[PDB]
Amino acid sequence: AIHVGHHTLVFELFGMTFNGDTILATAVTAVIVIALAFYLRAKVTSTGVPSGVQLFWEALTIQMRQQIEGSIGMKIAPFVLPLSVTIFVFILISNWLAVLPLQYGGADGAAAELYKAPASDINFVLALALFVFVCYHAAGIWRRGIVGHPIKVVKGHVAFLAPINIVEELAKPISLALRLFGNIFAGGILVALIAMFPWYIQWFPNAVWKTFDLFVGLIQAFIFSLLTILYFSQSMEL
Amino acid sequence: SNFLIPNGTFFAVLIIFLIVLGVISKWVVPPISKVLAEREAMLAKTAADNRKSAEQVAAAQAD
Amino acid sequence: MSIFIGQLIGFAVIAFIIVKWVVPPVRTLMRNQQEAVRAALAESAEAAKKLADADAMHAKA
Amino acid sequence: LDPNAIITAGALIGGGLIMGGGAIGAGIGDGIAGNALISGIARQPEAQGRLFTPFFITVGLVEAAYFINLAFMALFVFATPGLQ
Amino acid sequence: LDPNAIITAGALIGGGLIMGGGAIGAGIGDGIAGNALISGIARQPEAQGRLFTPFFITVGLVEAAYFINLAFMALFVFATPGLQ
Amino acid sequence: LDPNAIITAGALIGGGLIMGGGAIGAGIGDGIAGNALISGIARQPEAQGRLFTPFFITVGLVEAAYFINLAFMALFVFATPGLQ
Amino acid sequence: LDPNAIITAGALIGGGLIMGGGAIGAGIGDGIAGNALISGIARQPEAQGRLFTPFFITVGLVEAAYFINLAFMALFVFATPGLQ
Amino acid sequence: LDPNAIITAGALIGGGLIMGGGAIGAGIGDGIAGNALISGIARQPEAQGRLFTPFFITVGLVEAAYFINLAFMALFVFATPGLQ
Amino acid sequence: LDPNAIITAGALIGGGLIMGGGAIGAGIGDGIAGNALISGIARQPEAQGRLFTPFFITVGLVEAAYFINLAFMALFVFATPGLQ
Amino acid sequence: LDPNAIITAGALIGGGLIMGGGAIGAGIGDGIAGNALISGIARQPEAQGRLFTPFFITVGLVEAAYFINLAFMALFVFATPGLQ
Amino acid sequence: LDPNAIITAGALIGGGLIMGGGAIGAGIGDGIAGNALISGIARQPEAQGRLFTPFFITVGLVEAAYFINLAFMALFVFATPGLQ
Amino acid sequence: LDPNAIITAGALIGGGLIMGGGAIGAGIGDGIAGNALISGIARQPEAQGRLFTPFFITVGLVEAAYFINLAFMALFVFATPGLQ
Ligand SMILES: COc1nc2ccc(Br)cc2cc1[C@@H](c1ccccc1)[C@@](O)(CCN(C)C)c1cccc2ccccc12
Repeated sequence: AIHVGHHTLVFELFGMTFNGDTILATAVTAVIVIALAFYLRAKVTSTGVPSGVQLFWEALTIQMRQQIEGSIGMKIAPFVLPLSVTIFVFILISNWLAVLPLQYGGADGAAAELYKAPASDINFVLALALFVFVCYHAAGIWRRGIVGHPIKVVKGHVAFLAPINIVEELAKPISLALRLFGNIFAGGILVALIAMFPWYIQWFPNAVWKTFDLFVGLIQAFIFSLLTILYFSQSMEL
Repeated sequence: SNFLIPNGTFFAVLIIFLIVLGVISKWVVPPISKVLAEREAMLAKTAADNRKSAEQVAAAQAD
Repeated sequence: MSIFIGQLIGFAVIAFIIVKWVVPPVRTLMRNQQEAVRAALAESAEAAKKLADADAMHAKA
Repeated sequence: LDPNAIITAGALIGGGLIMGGGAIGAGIGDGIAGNALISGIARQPEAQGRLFTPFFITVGLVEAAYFINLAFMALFVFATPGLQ
Repeated sequence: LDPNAIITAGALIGGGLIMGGGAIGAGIGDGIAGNALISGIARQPEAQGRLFTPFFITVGLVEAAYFINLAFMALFVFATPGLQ
Repeated sequence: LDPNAIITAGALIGGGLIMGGGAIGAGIGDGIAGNALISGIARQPEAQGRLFTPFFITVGLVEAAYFINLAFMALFVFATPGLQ
Repeated sequence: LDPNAIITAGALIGGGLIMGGGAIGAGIGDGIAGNALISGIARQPEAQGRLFTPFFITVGLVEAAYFINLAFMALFVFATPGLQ
Repeated sequence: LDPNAIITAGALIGGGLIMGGGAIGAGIGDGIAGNALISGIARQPEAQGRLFTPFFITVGLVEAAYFINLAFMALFVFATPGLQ
Repeated sequence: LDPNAIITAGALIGGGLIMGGGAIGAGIGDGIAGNALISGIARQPEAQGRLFTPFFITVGLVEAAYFINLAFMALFVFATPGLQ
Repeated sequence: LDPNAIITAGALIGGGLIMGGGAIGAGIGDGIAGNALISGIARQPEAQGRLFTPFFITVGLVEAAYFINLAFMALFVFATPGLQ
Repeated sequence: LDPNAIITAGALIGGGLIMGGGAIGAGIGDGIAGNALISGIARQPEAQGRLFTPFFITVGLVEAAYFINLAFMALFVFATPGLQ
Repeated sequence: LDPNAIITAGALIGGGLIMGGGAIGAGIGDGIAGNALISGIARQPEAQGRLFTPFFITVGLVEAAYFINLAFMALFVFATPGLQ
């Protein structure tokens, strides 16, 4: 009894369905991120030994700024730094919160998770990917003009490959979303399957898989942020 | 069914993300960039001060 | 319950691994960065004091 | 017999094909990218930092196909299209 | 027996084959192109930028096939040709 | 069983095989050609344009095969041979 | 059931296999030969005229293998042996 | 004819496909990564440790896919979705 | 129904598999051998002739397998063993 | 049509796929690792001693993938899941 | 429906798989060995006579496997184990 | 239909898959190992004597898997598990 899907806390509003579990997980991740941000704002110091949170935040900022400088000058695209930092920290926290021991028995032999990684929901990945898509297309329009930008994206580096380029433009958002989704969704299955073992055997495969899933989530967050940065760089040029 | 079908959840998630972005855009990245710039300026000032101390000592010895 | 017990034991193993073989190196890196920043601030302090001493010497001579 | 039985058998076989192809592609592409990374590090062992960015770009591009296939296999097997 | 069931099972198997092949091709081609990019960056760190233009000319093509297949797979399963 | 349904299922499976093989070939061939192009550009930047004439020949020969498969896929799927 | 339906489904599956294999072989072989050609031309411009001679020979042995398969698919799908 | 029999046969075939694809991908990717590791150790013996960090990453990225496939294969055979 | 129908469908599927494998092997082997030949001619323009004697051998061997498969496919398709 | 017969046929096909994939992966990965080892020993005769360390790791990571498949194959055909 | 018909169709498909795998393996292995031979002869022309000894070994092994498969294919299609 | 007929057809298809995968793996791995051996001998002719110890190991592993597959093929075909 895998019980794939089956969102809990589903409710209705404005003639639309909302998956309460995904909203709750996203809210918890946002609360954690905002708490870290305000703890930094309280303990940020340029004339003293940096605290752990300041070190972490400045490490992320330095990494993302280095990526931007490598791809497109920070002068051209300043906003990409906050956007990429937000994306990375959000995805990383959302994925790493899944390591906590919040899985139990559903009273029917099926595993139930109090907190599921929100990236396991198509809506979360779709929101992130579509926001990045619109943001970098708007940046391209700003840099190239409303008429110039579509011409440049259709033409690409080589003009006569205009069809392929078009597909590539549609390939960017989907690949940003599904990839993430997939690598998280699969994980959600794994734990559930591991929950079918007896308690005296479930611990070892569960421990191994979750220990590796920490690194997997870190890698996925980094990849999402880096791909967003280089998509912005491609959109904004010439 | 079809858990893969996009839902209204999408909009909700977006809003939350936007809020986080704002918090990052205003109270995380600008202060951190300012801290990094101040640290780099401090290092450059230290190097310049060392060089200026050296040259001033040399000039005092010479003149 | 059984699922909860198994996953709790798994989380205990995960925490043991992280504390034993992940926390030490990352804390070492954090301490190294803190020491680097502290040393930079100090070096700035002694550089300023050295420049003050050099200015005093120049004024004297 | 039950039409849904045949549809489900076909969906399971199709999902198996999807996942097998995705696994082959992911494994071979990740191996090739890791070979590039390891060879580059061996050539000049202090280039580790600057190679991880292109390596992870390659890894992301390779895993894109794998995890898109995983998502579509999940669609096939859990919400089968055209299932009567 | 419902003929639509046979047609739908065949369509699911065909879409599974399409995605398996697309995944294999995309993964291996992207891995190969990324291997080239990583080696070039390792040997010439200054090339970080100038190697993206050919790389993404390659990846694009490699992705194209995959996603083209994706479209047809959808057409196979969501609007099955020949399905009475 | 309607014979047309069996023929349609077979045609769909065959078209899926055609597209899978075409996608594998196109992806891997384009990846290899792009590896060659990226390596050539990395070794010497001035050759970029000079290398587009052969590279696009290779991609011309690879993609062509894919296209042919696609065409016949249509024949298999939209106007099925032998569909009584 | 009609024997012709089963025979036609089998013939379509066989033709799909034929073209899938042919496309895989043609694409990968053309990619490898083009990689050789691109690397050679990158090494020195003067070789471009000469290197195109062996290259075609390679493409002659590769593409030929494809087209033979293509021909046979026609035999499978248009004049099915043992169609009864 | 029990529909569960057909569903179980399809699930077994799909799980076999998943495991075969995972085995191919894992084996070839691990072989390629190990080839890079062996070549690096032969070229630069003192970089052995430095070369183990990327290698175990590649394996981690490769092996993981395998095990993911493995998990889903179990899901096919022990928790067959769509079982009636 | 007619035993010959099932036997002929199986024979066509088997012949399709045989030609798919033969085409894959022939294409990839010929591409690899031609890559070796092209690289050799590029590096050593004066080796043009000397590299045909080995290359042909390789091509011969590769082609051998392909054509052998072709023969057996005819045996599979035109004179099906075990037909009854 | 005994349900056990269909389930056993599906299990045998799945086990055959598992072993085919495992054999392909093991053979190709071992060949690549051995290529690395042979080249390293050829260029550095004295390196043999150390080169057996990474090699045995690579083979260990490849053969393992093989011998896991074996086990599950032994599970498919000797204790078939879902059998009744 | 004669059970011999089903058994013969299964045997034909199995023999087709055997020959397809053998053809792929033989073609690719012979191509790789010939690539090595051509590269070595280009590098060291006087080594030709010396390089044919290892080459004939490699091909030998490759060919061996192919031929073994062929033998078993003859067993599958001509004297099918399990006819009744 | 006779249950043993379906079981035997499935067993034959599974054995064909086993041998196809084993043949592909054996051929390609042997080709790669022989490529390494030939390249090593060409680079240093006198190294031949010491290059056979690793080569025989490589092939020794590769062939192992293949032969193991062969054994199980017999088990599938000559003593079919689950045969009624
Ligand atoms: C440009 O590339 C090409 N070059 C060729 C070279 C030689 C020959 Br003879 C045929 C060629 C055919 C094409 C494309 C084409 C362009 C336009 C129309 C028809 C076909 C292509 O087939 C490329 C597919 N590749 C990348 C896997 C394609 C097919 C289907 C859908 C596409 C969607 C988007 C882009 C390309 C799409």
